Amino acid sequence: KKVIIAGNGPSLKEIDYSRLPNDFDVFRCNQFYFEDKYYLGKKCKAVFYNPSLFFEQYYTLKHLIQNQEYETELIMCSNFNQAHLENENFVKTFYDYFPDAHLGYDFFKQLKDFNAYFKFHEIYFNQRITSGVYMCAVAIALGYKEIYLSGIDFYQSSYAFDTKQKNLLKLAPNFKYIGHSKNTDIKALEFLEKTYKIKLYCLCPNSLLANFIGLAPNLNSNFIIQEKNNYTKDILIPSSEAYGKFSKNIN
Amino acid sequence: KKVIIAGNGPSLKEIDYSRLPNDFDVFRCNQFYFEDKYYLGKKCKAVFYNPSLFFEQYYTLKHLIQNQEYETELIMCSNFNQAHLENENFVKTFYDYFPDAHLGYDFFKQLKDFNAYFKFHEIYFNQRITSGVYMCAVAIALGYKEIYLSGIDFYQSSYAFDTKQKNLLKLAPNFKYIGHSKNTDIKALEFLEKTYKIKLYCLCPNSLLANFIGLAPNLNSNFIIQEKNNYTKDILIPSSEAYGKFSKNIN
Amino acid sequence: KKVIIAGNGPSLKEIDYSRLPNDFDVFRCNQFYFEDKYYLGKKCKAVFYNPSLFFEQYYTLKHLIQNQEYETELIMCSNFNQAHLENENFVKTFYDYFPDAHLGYDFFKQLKDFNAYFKFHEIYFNQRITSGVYMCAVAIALGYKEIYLSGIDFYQSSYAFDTKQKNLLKLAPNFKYIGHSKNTDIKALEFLEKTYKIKLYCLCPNSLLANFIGLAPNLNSNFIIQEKNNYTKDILIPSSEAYGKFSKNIN
Amino acid sequence: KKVIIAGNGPSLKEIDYSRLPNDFDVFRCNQFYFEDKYYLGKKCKAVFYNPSLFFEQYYTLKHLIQNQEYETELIMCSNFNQAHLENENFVKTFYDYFPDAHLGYDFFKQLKDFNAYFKFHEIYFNQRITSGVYMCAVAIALGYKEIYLSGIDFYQSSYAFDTKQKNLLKLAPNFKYIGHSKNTDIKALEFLEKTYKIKLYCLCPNSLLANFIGLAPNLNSNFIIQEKNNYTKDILIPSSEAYGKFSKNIN
Ligand SMILES: Nc1cc[n+]([C@@H]2O[C@H](COP(=O)(O)O)[C@@H](O)[C@H]2O)c(=O)[nH]1
Ligand SMILES: Nc1cc[n+]([C@@H]2O[C@H](COP(=O)(O)O)[C@@H](O)[C@H]2O)c(=O)[nH]1
Ligand SMILES: Nc1cc[n+]([C@@H]2O[C@H](COP(=O)(O)O)[C@@H](O)[C@H]2O)c(=O)[nH]1
Ligand SMILES: Nc1cc[n+]([C@@H]2O[C@H](COP(=O)(O)O)[C@@H](O)[C@H]2O)c(=O)[nH]1
Repeated sequence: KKVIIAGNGPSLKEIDYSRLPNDFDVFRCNQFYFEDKYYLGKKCKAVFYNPSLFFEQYYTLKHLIQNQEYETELIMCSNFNQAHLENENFVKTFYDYFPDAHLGYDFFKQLKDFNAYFKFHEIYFNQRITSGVYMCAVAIALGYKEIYLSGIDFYQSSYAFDTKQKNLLKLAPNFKYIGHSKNTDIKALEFLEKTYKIKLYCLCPNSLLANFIGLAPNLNSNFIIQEKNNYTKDILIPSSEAYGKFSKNIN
Repeated sequence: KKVIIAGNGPSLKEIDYSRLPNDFDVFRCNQFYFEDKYYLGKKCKAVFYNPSLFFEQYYTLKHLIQNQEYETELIMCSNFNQAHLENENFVKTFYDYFPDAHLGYDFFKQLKDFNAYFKFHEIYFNQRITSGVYMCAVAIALGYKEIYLSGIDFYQSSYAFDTKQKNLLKLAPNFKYIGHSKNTDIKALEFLEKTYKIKLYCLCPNSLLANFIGLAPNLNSNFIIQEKNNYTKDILIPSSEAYGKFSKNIN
Repeated sequence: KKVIIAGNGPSLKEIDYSRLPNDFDVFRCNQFYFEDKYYLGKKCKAVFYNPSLFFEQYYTLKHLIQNQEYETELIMCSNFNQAHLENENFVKTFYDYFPDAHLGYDFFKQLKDFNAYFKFHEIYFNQRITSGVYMCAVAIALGYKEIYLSGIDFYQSSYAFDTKQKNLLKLAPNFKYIGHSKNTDIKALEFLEKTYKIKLYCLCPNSLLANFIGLAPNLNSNFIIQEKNNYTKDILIPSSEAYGKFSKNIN
Repeated sequence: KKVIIAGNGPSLKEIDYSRLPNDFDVFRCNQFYFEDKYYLGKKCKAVFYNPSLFFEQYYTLKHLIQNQEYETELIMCSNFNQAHLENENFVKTFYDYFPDAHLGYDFFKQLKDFNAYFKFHEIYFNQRITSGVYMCAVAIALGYKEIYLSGIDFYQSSYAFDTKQKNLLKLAPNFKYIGHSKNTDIKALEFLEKTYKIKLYCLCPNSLLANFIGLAPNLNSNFIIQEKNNYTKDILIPSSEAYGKFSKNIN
């Protein structure tokens, strides 16, 4: 199967749907559910969440599923086995707190040349790839050979939606990373492509991405963009009892 | 083989024995030995004990066996790999302190969808399944396909026996959990049944259980209920030397 | 092959050598090298040492070998994975400090019923088997089916030699355990024999052992008892530099 | 294939190149890159670095490669799993900080008799083999059967180059071990040779090494010694941000 990997930038709303491949899985990440339409459908092969809000994002996802807004087969935490990027006890006990989820590093680390590439740049030059590229890496590790990209805009406004929602702002007041650049993401993608002999495509002709990655081919494809109503557009916050039970794992 | 899983509620004494299956193993738990008759015989396939009194329950079980009151092939601790529910060093060193026993989580965790179901409810909603359901899970993990239930009454008086015995009261003065409900147990059982394609039966027509789980079929079976005399009806307490050697493991 | 397992009691000097089996390996332990003659030859299949003096005993053994007093194929520490009986970092780093040696528990624990038997008696009743029985257990785990016993006297004077030597007394001033008894050793041996279908023999008709274990059969065997001269009859003490490097591992 | 293992002593500059074998890999270590000519070419099968400057040496190596001064297939840290010789968290997290590298002990420890030999001498007699011998051990573990030695001079002036360079002096001011001797290296090499049935050769007829190890045979071989210009002849120092991220791993 093919894969569409979506970041949450403005180009998520500017997909050229006639370039949509035949037979695909969808990878979403982070606040993807804040989208106001189902730009890539309700069905995800995998959804990825950062370690720092994983506890709350997992709780929110269970509501999304139960409420029939999305489904996903896989749930991933985008970790790296780096003490400066994630809580150590969180990673150690992960599978026992979230038994239907996965640590993304289980897959990321299978791409040894890329793990080395990522680590050398992060540790020594403070150049960090974004979640969108992380997802590409995990996809290549899972055996996907053709990867279709959208919503990756290099922070050139910020998101395809308003992320300033009250719960998210309470959890992470900063929503109102400096190691990210377009160059670091572009160079990382080019490395994955050549190193692992896979094909990258761009679904958004008007993204800055299209300056670097060739467009997916026109296939006359159609796609219905289902609207969303009374939907979940903020992260949910667990009870204090929940927090008390998870407190060894957050900091 | 089939399995009879027994909680210790009043319905343990109200089994309809003509509904007893042909060829069965018996699972018992906790203060089962306080029973005044051998409601399900002397022979257990497995006995389960909570982490919090496992040290004393293991010592007591060895007396039960030696004194020929019961036998059991397997000895299980009902743990979950959750820091808020069990002592970490207890679980880490378990097999070296109790080499003929098992951590139940070795089996529980093999039912990944159920481990996820249990964890999500416990951590986020403080809804906890009881030992009776835990035992069903372990049985399904061990390959049992037909499960016959008794002694599960949802705390609607408390036990099929008087648990206010002097040693148990000293160990756990509270015998004179608020996350338990009938709904949480019923919903967990229904989940196991549908998810793992197994069959649940109820041996006690007069239990509240029979409102939800269909009765085991009449088979004209007979069963002798052997009386108990001068039997062990309280937990035994180990010496202070024993405690001193186990003290890293209790709290 | 058969095995002769030797404790260091006075009966080590009272072996009936015409009862010596044809084709045997020898297991020695602890201060065996204090013997004044080669009562069982120079060649050991295995030598066992307690965790508490293992650092010094290992150093001493290397001198014994280099000086051509003994040889041994295997070197074992008699541990149990019990925090009250051995240092935890010693066991954790063992194979990296002593790469040609073995932790005896790697073998002991393969006899699950016996590990359980040992643990229940030690932890709950403070009844501990001696090194002589430990060695029998390790031998059964290694596949030996016929075990010939000597030097096991149940502390009924103390050793086949004078152990009051200056270095050993400095290391362990106490040489001038209360959980040991003849009953605990006899009951443990009887358990191994019946449980693992092996055969125990006694080489010393005049030991208290012969009250309980049948004598090995007369085979007309001969054996030369080589005398010892200018031999190593005290434990050696490592330099302070050595100690400083091992100090995380002793206490 | 054959292997040339090079220490960094003065004899590195006094190789008899007509004795160079046909088909070889090269092992280099530590400050090898300070060499003023490519005495053994630009291409390394493996380069080895001590744990204590590994962070900075790894960063430097990436510059060497990128700048096309050397290449190497393998990157090794020469560790021993000894708390007195390396940082414990460094070794524990190694593969996640340096995913394209190897801990040399993964290979060293496969030579069990030699690991035992090394450990007994280091721990008890403070006799330590040098990196040059460590590399021979790792080569034998990797299946190399014929080993050609150079640059091993036993500190009889110090290096084939001036190591007093400003960054290295800042990192390790001491460059302006007392457990090393020629005897300890010679005895360790003789042990490897006899124990593992491999062949040692010496490429430097004028080294003290040639007193002990027979010369590699004349094969009329030719070799071009490529000069070096504007090359990297000091270790590079990472930013404070880099250090802050690695600080749990250095001390
Ligand atoms: N303005 C944007 C916002 C997000 N993205 C991508 O979408 C991913 C999800 O957004 P976030 O900020 O949650 O990481 C992000 O990691 C980038 O890969 C982007 O490329 N440009
Ligand atoms: N009144 C009762 C008492 C016990 N039970 C069940 O029997 C199990 C053993 O009793 P206990 O309180 O030890 O957990 C308990 O976990 C329940 O599953 C019950 O269902 N109703
Ligand atoms: N008087 C004695 C002395 C030693 N032993 C045995 O020899 C073993 C070695 O002696 P020791 O005290 O070092 O454990 C000891 O563990 C016993 O098994 C004995 O049986 N009777
Ligand atoms: N004067 C010298 C310098 C280095 N060496 C060898 O080269 C190796 C690399 O040098 P160094 O000091 O970095 O360890 C060293 O471990 C020795 O094996 C040597 O043999 N004689």
